[PDB]
Amino acid sequence: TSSGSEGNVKLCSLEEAQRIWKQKSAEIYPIMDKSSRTRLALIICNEEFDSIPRRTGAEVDITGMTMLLQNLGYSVDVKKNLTASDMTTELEAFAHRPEHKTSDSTFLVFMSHGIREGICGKKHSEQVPDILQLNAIFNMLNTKNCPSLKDKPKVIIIQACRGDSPGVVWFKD
Amino acid sequence: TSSGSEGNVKLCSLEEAQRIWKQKSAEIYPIMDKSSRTRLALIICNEEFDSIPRRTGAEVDITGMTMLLQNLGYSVDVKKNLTASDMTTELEAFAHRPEHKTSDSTFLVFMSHGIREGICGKKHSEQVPDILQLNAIFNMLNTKNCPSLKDKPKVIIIQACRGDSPGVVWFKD
Amino acid sequence: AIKKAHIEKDFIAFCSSTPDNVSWRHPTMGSVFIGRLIEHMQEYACSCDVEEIFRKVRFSFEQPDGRAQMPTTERVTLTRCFYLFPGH
Amino acid sequence: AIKKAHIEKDFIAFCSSTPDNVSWRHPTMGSVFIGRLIEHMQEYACSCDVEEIFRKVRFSFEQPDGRAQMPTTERVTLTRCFYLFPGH
Ligand SMILES: *CC(=O)[C@H](CC(=O)O)NC(=O)[C@@H](CCCCNS(=O)(=O)c1ccc(O)c(C(=O)O)c1)c1ccccc1
Ligand SMILES: *CC(=O)[C@H](CC(=O)O)NC(=O)[C@@H](CCCCNS(=O)(=O)c1ccc(O)c(C(=O)O)c1)c1ccccc1
Repeated sequence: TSSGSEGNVKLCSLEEAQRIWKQKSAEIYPIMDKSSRTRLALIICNEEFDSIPRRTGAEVDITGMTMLLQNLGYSVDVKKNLTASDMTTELEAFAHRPEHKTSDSTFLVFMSHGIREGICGKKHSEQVPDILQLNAIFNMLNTKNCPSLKDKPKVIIIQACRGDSPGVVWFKD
Repeated sequence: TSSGSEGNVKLCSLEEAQRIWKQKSAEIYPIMDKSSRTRLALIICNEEFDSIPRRTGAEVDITGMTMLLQNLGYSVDVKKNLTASDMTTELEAFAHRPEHKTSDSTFLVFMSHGIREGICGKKHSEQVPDILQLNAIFNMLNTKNCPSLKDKPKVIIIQACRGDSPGVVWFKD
Repeated sequence: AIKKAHIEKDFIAFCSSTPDNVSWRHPTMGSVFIGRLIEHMQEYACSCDVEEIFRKVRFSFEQPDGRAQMPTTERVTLTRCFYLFPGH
Repeated sequence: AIKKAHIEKDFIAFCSSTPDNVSWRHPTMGSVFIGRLIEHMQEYACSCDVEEIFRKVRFSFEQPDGRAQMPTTERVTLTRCFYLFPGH
């Protein structure tokens, strides 16, 4: 049933979990006790921009991702329409959350306009760029700047363009 | 025995190959007939440099990688002590090789000094940089610039520094 | 006592397209990469590690139409398989 | 007739360290990343796809000593598992 906390996410049975723990040895990330763990996730989604077109349909993405991450057991913080500076501040605040200490993993989701150099903040234009680099996200979440997530999987998801090109070439059959 | 073409590489038995073809469906890259396929690999290794220290021990890496790629069924081209411009010329020539048409995959191996921006050519110094970007390697081997390797796995291996930092942080137990 | 740890480890990034290239979004249906990721997570989180799931998402984009894109896994320092174990 | 194809697909890059960081080499023993990669390829090419092998190489570097480094998988657009099938 989809009426449980996991919603539409297919469950892993106890026999399935033991099979995975047998097909692979000690090459799996340890999972913390469900009763005590405090899993955290962060979604940053920019929809309304100063200069670039409105990201109509972003609400569908926010809804889908928020519900999915909750289904997977994460408490989801949703932040909207931020500049690159605001995103950095939010990421720094996320790295400082005490719940990471009693968590086994994290998810970071970024949804915005994007260019080759990175992700667009709400104030972005060609004249005055407002960009958050992927490099900066990693730096802010690494062992130096986020020791609480040491040895723990950190999944970063980015919905954004990475340039102007259509990403295709022609060939004849 | 290590006396065969595959040397020290553990062989995949016919039962093992069928098990892999059963545990995964049509989510495996197709392999071409061994009798007719013309697999190619390229190793670029810079050992002697104009300004930066000699990469002593590179010969061990060249030997090891060359033999391994041959064991795996690839004809290996080894190019040594090239500038970034020379590397680009060699990569372009490699992309033009007709054998790729009758190949199912390729390996590219780069071994040199490196900085954050990329791989050092033989003429590299801080005053006049001689750098090949990883981005350029991808571009030269993609579907546009290397249509012969369309749909075929292209494995790029880079032995090089990516900066000056030791890559470590301290924590207390 | 103090001990050394890798400064960067246990990361995986998943981007909606390849470098230089566009990613698509529908005004009512949302972003295809996001929608595709949710569907695959829902289906495969029980049986596949996240890296495997991301590959499957990539595979679903393999046949290019008018709105073509190729999601890309980036800067991976996962040393182990990350299984979500949904329900546990 | 002409057909569209993804400009960038079926790539995997494997780097000797993480961005910003050094990679090690021994004057007589060679580069540890290279040596480690060969050993793992020799052992696991028969049973594991290249992505799995690269992860295993990463795992072998997990415990940091005086010469610490963390090999990184980069810009992956493999849509399928790449098995080497050694011997075939
Ligand atoms: C480039 C970028 O950062 C954002 C990423 C994001 O918002 O998630 N991508 C886009 O803005 C792309 C989507 C534009 C919305 C168009 N969708 S549509 O179905 O309404 C539409 C409208 C008109 C058309 O002609 C088409 C069509 O089929 O061509 C579709 C994006 C994609 C390519 C170029 C620019 C922007
Ligand atoms: C930075 C770079 O591009 C190259 C990559 C490569 O050549 O593959 N990396 C290096 O040059 C690193 C290795 C230097 C060789 C030192 N090896 S050693 O065993 O002989 C040695 C000598 C003296 C020492 O003090 C040590 C030691 O244990 O510290 C070892 C490299 C690594 C770090 C910094 C600079 C260069």
